Amino acid sequence: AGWNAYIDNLMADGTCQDAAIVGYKDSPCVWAAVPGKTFVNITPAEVGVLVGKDRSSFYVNGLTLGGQKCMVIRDSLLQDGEFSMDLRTKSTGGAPTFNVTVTKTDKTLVLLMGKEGVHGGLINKKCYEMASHLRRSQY
Amino acid sequence: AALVVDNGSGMCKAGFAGDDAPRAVFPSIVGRPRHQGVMVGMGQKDSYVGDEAQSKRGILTLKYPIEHGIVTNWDDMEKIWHHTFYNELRVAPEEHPVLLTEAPLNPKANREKMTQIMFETFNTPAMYVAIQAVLSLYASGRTTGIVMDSGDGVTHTVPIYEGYALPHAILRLDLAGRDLTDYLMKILTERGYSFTTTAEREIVRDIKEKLCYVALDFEQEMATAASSSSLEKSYELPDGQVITIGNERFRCPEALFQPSFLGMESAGIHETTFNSIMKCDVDIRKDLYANTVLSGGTTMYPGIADRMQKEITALAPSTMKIKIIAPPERKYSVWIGGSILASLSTFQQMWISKQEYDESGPSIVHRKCF
Amino acid sequence: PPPPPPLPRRPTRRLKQMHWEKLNSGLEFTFWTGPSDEANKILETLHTSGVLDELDESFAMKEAKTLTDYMSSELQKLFGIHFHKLSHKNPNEIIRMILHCDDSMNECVEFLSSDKVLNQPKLKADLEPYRIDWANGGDLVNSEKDASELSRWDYLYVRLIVDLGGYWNQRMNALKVKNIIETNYENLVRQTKLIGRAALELRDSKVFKGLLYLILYLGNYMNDYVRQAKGFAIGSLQRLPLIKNANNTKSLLHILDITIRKHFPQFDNFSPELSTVTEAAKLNIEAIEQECSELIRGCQNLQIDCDSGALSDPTVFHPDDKILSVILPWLMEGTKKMDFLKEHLRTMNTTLNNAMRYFGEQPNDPNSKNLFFKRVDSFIIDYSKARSDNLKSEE
Amino acid sequence: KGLLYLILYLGNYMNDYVRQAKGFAIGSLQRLPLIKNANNTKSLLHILDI
Amino acid sequence: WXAXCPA
Ligand SMILES: Nc1ncnc2c1ncn2[C@@H]1O[C@H](COP(=O)(O)OP(=O)(O)O)[C@@H](O)[C@H]1O
Ligand SMILES: [Mg+2]
Repeated sequence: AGWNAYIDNLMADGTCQDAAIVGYKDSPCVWAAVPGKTFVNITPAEVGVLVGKDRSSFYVNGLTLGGQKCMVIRDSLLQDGEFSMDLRTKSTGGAPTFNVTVTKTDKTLVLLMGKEGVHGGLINKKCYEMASHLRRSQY
Repeated sequence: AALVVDNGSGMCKAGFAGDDAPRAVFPSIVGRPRHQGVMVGMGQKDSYVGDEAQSKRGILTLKYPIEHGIVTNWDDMEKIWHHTFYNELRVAPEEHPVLLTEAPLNPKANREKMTQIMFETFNTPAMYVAIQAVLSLYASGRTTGIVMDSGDGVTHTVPIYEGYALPHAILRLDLAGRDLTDYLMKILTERGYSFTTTAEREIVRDIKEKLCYVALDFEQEMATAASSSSLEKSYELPDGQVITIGNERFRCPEALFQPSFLGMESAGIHETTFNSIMKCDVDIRKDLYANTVLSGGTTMYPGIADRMQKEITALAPSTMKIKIIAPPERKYSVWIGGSILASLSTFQQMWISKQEYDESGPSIVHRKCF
Repeated sequence: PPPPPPLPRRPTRRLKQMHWEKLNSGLEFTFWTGPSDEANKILETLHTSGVLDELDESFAMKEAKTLTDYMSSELQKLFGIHFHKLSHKNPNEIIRMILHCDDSMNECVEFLSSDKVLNQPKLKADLEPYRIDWANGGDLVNSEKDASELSRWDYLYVRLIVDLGGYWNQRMNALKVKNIIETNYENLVRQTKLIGRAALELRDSKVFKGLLYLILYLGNYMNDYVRQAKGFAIGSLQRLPLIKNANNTKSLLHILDITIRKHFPQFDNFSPELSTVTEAAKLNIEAIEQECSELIRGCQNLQIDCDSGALSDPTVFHPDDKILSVILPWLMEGTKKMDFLKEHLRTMNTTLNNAMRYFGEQPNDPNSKNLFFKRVDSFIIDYSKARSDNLKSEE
Repeated sequence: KGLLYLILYLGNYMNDYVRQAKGFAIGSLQRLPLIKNANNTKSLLHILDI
Repeated sequence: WXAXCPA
């Protein structure tokens, strides 16, 4: 209930500054996201890249997620057991960079990017947990 | 005090967090006598490891428990660790967390296997496992770069970035020190010296460490070596025999740059360094070139740094600058970086506890310490 | 969006836990489903056999033995990495040696020079009440704000970054420029001398002039009457390997090697005569010129800083801060270094330029200014391979 | 099958109540040698033979 | 041999 309430659950600990849920089936669209932030502006084309059959093209120059440039760390979305993705934002002029994680469920994609100085493992473990719960709910 | 133990194909390193040098540095070998014992009452041991095995290596059949990175014998691997704690370090593991290292692109099979033998046989209170390549540049004082990791078993090229490994960009090359030592003996027989057994395999290992060096120009040096006897050097065998090598000083190390000398289709580390950095992103590629680092005992050859700098410069575009970082302490860089990592105050966060392992089981390591 | 789901006999003592992988999915088809009486007699047998009792005694676990920091979690990792050599020393000891600008931490000062440590707005607000107004009065801004409560690295950051931030960036600039100059002036003079010598040698070489005249005279022979030019650029020398004879066995430059050897013994081998050109082709002129020009900009920027900048004011300086006492002795000598390098920089530019018009090309084209010795070196190796192939085939 | 049933009952008594499963994969046999007693002299398999 | 065996 209340797709936005998950975002509140995502922001309970304050270790992240952006969080979103998007349904990647049929026409991609955001179901709940932090207003005014990065994750609210996800385009279907970016979703198609994330779930596309090509798992090597995003290694040449990274990819964009909501228009913000980010680099690929490890890709395990299509592999059973984790269904998780790791990204790090790409910045210019020594601007702060942040770790980005994406977990793939049956119907949804869960996206978390943490605040400054936050280790990716903390961001990954949370997104895996709620993704694990959400798949147990047949979504 | 947290133990930092560095298992390696050739050498095993152990010490304490915050120390500037490993406390115990002994060979990673296991020995079993091939002859029956006739002198009774001595209490001669069944298996011999480390320096003591090296001391009496003549009457022992030395075996490397780890070959090509993969551990081929899990029963011997604990014994050298058992000797590591109680004998070399003389410390009880029951009250100290211990640090071990893992290899790039390691199969998932091993990673709980070390986990399931430490929390049970030695019941260490806490544990953490990281890449030896990641710890290499940590000792160098940088967090982003590419490491020219070469050792006794395997070689890996890891373009690290904020201390997070890139699995797709990891390139594995099978040109290690053991290969060169095996290549040194097959070319040393040209001078009438025949070393075949495993005990004398250490002898040639000693010879190349002292006499072999990297030549800047191969074609120029063979011509000079044939013309003059200046490059020839004399080495002393433990039996008192005197040997002399004329051109093998620069020929054996050259195979690291010309693998076709060994017959391997994969080319040298100079292109493999260039090959790996081609896989990374273009924008980050600027940083990786200028913070290249060398690591491992294989990279100890004199004149190796300028030779690789010259070759990759031709491979690299003329616009780019190449800065080969070769700290003289890079022999123990992997060990020192671990001691640095263990000493961190924030390092207590990603500990794996004995209690938490019990409910989580062996599988916790893949997600806790990754 | 669709509706969302809800939000998220026994032993007397704890013994060793033996974990397992469980059954794949469920025991839908496994023999575990079958409740055979063969398994039933096992359960009663173990309850009677003296096995479980021994299990309690032998396999009991060895218990567990388990055992206000505003600073960001990531940053504590970085500080311990670089200042590892000083772990045994208190914050009061390490705060003192750093101000001495000693040789032992010429490397650690670069780490605190990074943008990561400086660009931390949130900590600067947090440690601001703990700052001491050293600019005037030298007293704590707030009332008590004890510094012992702060952790080991927290004491250092506030006393070094927040406290001295007024001249911190200025002081690091005086020290960052200190390290770069101390090691590059020796090599930079070597690089500019080689380029100037190489340009003069090429301009003052009759052998290089003679071969060009021979090529021009031969070239005009096969060319048409309407294209009988009396000169050509250096970059036109690459057309010789691109011309082949009827059977493609011998190229135009290959005739030149045997023509020179048979009739022109003076032009037989010019590569040993002119060697500095080849080494000069391995250096970038614009990159070297920019690198040296960076030194003067830093030097003149330093003069206005020590004399009239933040470094000029000594009131904000701590008494145990010899940064003023170390830069000033080098200030006179450093001015000498920039004057000599400026003279060498002008020497290379004019020495390259007079030899630059001498062969018809201009520096206005940036590629021509850079790729000047490369084209000459490209012909040197091209002539070398042509001679080597000619000698090997005939012999 | 009798061997498999025997070790499973030993493990169920051996483990916690929250993890008292009634089955395991064949690949689960590998942890018998790596579990030792107090003095590391004998393992679960060593005492199993007796 | 010289260094090794008898040959
Ligand atoms: N001075 C030297 N010259 C040449 N080779 C050396 C020198 N010192 C050590 N080595 C080689 O380095 C190897 C040590 O490998 P090591 O780095 O310990 O492997 P690992 O990284 O797996 O621990 C030895 O086998 C030895 O042959
Ligand atoms: Mg190694």
